Amino acid sequence: QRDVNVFKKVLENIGNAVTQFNNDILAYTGGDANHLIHDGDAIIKATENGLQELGPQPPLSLTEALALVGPVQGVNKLIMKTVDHLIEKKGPLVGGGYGPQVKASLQKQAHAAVTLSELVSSKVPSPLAPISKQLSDQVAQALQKGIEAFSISARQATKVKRDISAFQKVIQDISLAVNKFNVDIERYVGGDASHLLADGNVLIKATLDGVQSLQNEPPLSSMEALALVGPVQDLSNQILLAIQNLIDKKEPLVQAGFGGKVENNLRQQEEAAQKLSELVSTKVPHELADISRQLSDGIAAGIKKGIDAFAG
Amino acid sequence: VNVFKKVLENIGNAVTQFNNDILAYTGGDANHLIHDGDAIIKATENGLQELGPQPPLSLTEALALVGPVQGVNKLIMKTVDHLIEKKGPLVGGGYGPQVKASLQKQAHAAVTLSELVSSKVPSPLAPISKQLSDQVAQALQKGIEAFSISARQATKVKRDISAFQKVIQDISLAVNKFNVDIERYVGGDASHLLADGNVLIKATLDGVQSLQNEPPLSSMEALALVGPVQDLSNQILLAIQNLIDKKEPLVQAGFGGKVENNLRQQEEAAQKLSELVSTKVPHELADISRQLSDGIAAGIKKGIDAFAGT
Ligand code: NI
Ligand code: NI
Repeated sequence: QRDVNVFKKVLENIGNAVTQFNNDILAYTGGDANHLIHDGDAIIKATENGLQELGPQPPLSLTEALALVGPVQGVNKLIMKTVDHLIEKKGPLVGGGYGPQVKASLQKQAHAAVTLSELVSSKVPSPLAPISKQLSDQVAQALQKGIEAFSISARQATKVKRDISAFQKVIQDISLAVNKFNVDIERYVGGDASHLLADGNVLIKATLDGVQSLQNEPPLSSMEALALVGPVQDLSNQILLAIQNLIDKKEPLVQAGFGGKVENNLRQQEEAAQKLSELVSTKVPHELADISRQLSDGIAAGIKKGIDAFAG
Repeated sequence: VNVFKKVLENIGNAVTQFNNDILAYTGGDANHLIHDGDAIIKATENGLQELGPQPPLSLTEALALVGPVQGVNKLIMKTVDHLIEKKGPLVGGGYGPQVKASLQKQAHAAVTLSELVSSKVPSPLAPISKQLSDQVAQALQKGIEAFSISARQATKVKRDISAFQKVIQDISLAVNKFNVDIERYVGGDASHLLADGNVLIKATLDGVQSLQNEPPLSSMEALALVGPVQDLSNQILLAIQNLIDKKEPLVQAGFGGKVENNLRQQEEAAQKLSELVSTKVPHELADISRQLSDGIAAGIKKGIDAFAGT
């Protein structure tokens, strides 16, 4: 009947929102993270809009509830996935400056979601309540796991690691192989073509070697995988994040009384950055100057804030 | 006088747009560039239609119209240069004949325009005008003949891009080293953190020192450190294209069978690799990985078809 097909609709909408959020998260390599926040807000709003429309709905039938089991489960899993994705892209957002906002958003979501769950209990019949409660728990707990991880940073240390060194090496080799003959032919006009053939063979061999190499190597995590695809960006993000972390742990380093030591170090770092960024600005092209500035400036400015925080 | 000036301005704008487009183009779909070129050509043509009926300029009028023409020409030259610089990726994509055609068309139109303009200017300023025209046309040719058939501009293999890589990697290591310790630390002695910071600073300094005497980096040369995955792909495609092009005279020399087998082997290798790669990709990147890999495999296939039994 139509009485059931409104809650269902709401659920679907929520799921869609969640999916959108997930997509956004996936997209976000770094930089401006307003969009993600906006998405989160939208999702929250959508969730809220459920409460307003589900409040006056009647008590469901025994057989009606079981049709509604699948939709909920589907939603919950999706939500969990989204949360996981968000967690995965913790660092860059943090670096950008967007950790408090995100934390807030998650909390808000939890608060809304919890409310929704509470509401839904009284609409379902009382013998399905065990399932429903469990489902709710699965959601809320999951949400918390994100929220908790984005808010205290207790055991949150991002494991420094890179067997990205060997993938990179392989890539380099491949490039060399290509450029090795990609000249040879380009040069070639006629006569014996033995050389070209040899080059091709060599390239093939190289490729084979590369394949062999990446046989036992593990998968690549998306934030970790952007190291090799997006090499400089990752570095930038990880610098920013580091800076943010440092800023965060000012209070209890001032408490331990290292503050002066810290400040000097920060200053030194800033100086180094200035030195490097100047040199860099010399080595860039027509086209890529603007972006180069954009990163460097961000870095320098990021440093500055930290310095301000920890000076004296 | 106004109308001609306006036309010139429009042309300049078009050229600028084209240049911008070229700059943007990392590779992939290159339709847009072609479209831009076409538009530019059209614009140029539209000059002829509006400048034909214009009267003969005065002695004093011509000299005001010297500085704008010059500005235009330089811009055009720059655009051409930029286009040339982004030769390889376009070629790889498959867009080399079209581009060549476009350039030729532009030259033809531009030439016509130049011819037209001679008769509107007075005859004692013709020495300058002709020179200006020549500057353009020659420049255009440099890319146009610049752009088809090959065997002259062979991008030299160059990989000082190593040192930069090393530097960046080092920096990353330094950062990720601190950014772990900091994360860990709750309080107490903070010496360690300070030490880490110092180390990082030192590393940075070293990096700076390193890239002191190293040269500039050319845009396409430079997109190898920022988009390594993509540069490799493009260079591969380009290479394949080149190979395809030089089938005729390798069939003429009669290596064709040898070539074909080699191609097949290469294809096989690609297939092998691309499968493995498909295992190591994540949530989000799979799609792109497919997109490149598929392109590569398909690219190979065409070449194979071309050179099989020939
Ligand atoms: Ni996942
Ligand atoms: Ni230039």
